[PDB]
Amino acid sequence: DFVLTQSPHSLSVTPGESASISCKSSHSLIHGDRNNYLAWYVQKPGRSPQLLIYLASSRASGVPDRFSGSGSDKDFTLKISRVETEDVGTYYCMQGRESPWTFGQGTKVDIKDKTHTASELTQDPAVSVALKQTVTITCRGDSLRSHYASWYQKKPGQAPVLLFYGKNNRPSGIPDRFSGSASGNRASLTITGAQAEDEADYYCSSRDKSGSRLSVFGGGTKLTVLDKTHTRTVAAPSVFIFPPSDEQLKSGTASVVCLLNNFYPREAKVQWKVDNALQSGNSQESVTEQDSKDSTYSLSSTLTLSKADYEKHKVYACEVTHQGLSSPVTKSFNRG
Amino acid sequence: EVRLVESGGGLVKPGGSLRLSCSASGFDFDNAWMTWVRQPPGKGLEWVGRITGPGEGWSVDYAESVKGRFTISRDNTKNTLYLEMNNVRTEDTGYYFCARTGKYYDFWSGYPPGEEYFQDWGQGTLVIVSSDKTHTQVHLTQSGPEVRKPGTSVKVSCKAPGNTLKTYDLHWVRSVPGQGLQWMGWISHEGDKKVIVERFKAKVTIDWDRSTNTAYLQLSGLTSGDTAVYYCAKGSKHRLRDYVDVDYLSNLEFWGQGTAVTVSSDKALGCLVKDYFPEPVTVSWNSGALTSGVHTFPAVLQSSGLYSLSSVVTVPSSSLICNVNHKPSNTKVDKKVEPKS
Repeated sequence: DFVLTQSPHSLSVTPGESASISCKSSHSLIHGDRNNYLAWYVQKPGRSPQLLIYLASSRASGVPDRFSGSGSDKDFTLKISRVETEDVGTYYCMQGRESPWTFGQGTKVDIKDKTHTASELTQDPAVSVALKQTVTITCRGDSLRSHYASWYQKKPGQAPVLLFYGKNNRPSGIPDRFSGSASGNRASLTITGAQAEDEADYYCSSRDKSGSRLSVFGGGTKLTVLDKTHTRTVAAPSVFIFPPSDEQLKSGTASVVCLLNNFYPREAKVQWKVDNALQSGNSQESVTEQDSKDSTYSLSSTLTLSKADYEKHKVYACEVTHQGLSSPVTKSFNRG
Repeated sequence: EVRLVESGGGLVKPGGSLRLSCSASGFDFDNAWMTWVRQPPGKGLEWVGRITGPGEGWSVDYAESVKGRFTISRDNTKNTLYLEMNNVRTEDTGYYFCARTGKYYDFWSGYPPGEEYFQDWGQGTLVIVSSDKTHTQVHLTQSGPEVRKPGTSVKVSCKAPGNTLKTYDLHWVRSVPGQGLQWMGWISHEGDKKVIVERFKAKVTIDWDRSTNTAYLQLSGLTSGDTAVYYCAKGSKHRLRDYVDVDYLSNLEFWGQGTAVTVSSDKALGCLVKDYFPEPVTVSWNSGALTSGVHTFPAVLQSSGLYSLSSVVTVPSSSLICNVNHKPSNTKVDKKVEPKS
């Protein structure tokens, strides 16, 4: 496929001003007789995605003329003069020339307030560290002279998870790679072990002024992971298949597993044949990481069924459709 | 055990009013402090208010950009929390979470107001304040919000009244939070092309029953990564023949309302560790000796609630004990594998 590049990633401009977003593509988006297949859409939050501009610069019906697109070839631009209130939303660009017609990343647009723009807890937003490395996120404030700070992990569209609070108090379930420290007017949160799932927003919470009944959050910090690839060799898996043990057949369950040992790329489609027929809700999987000894992955596809349903059929199949592999290397089972 | 959910969130005109409801269960709500926290879209969290406990006097403290306008109250009988938003502005638009507030105060040194921290959080309701009517362009209606157990089959409907629009090509687009928009598939109004993206080509099915002007979207094999809102959009195109017609997308004009679907994640042989109550368990091979190609697999939460992870290792064909130890449940499980028939 061929994708787009949407930048700048986010803008916070004053009302009445002008703003501009640029959308860059891999290859061209032009046909004959001077056409440009690219559209601009706004998703004002909650409301459905709204169409503003289509086919390069053509303005849609009902859209105000302050919206206007430009650009050609592979780089386009969209300008909105006299930005007002409900222009808030994530603006996207969509190509219509190359199938499958894909989207962009989106530009979350915000209105600058210029009123009380003094976050009591200072917190720099851009932080990035390499994989399996250490990084420390700091928080500053006048109230930190006599108060601690709590730390929270915020993944978009989910509940924020409390990570650390107080002197040395860490909740259960929360991994122990998170550690909280403080000194002077500063409070820190250090993630010693770098994992990919730690990529999210991070907020520090404490008081505002020394001696105040209120609490205040920081500006937020978007942590970014910098994972590498090691060796990207399209490598075939090694497929086995195991039957449910007889010790498991003296209970009420019976699971069938399928193994894929040390492969690449990550993509692999496993289709179960309960009896030369697919499954509709009884199969789960699990995968390890790059073993750092061969930099390849793994797979463990489990097919859990009740014992009254296991001894029903006689030929299960684990189908492995890969990229390095060409044919469905299938593994079946019997009982003798 | 702690369940926090918010409701009452919708759309209110600027200057109107809306009551938010946060139902709690799983702890002692009578003596627990509660805090409201909001987050505008694409921005940062902001402390809104907090209500104290019984002996603490039920006193409430608000933020400056909220004081006097909003109002927080609690009802310890229904175990619910309310935030009454009056004289609402275009600045109060964003997610609204409720959280069980913690009272941290170091004992031996001893200070005056200490700190407040938030232990458990709710999934968050959304409040939108931007006037409009949202119903003047409802030429495309979809199905109600569905909730499915992980792995079921859900069918999303998309219908125009009677026989409204057709010359536009049907498209399906998913809206993932933070990830942005993502094209899924389409059916040409001529009916000769029904293209689905190679990514969604596994579980998704696109159908168009033209006898009643209704579009379908079948979603089997539901995973926790598909929790998103599904929109159907009909748009124009430009077609010109070659050797086999070729189509070029013009735009996506008429959009649907958006069906929100949520899957409830809350409401060489080897060994297997199945049905153990707390995560996690460690597996060392041959009393900590075998490490060549040891592939211990991570754990997953199965339908029973307990975890179940695999642990295998590649063995040569000439040589033809997994020391598992689950301490947070008092179970020493050393075992050895052997085939039999």
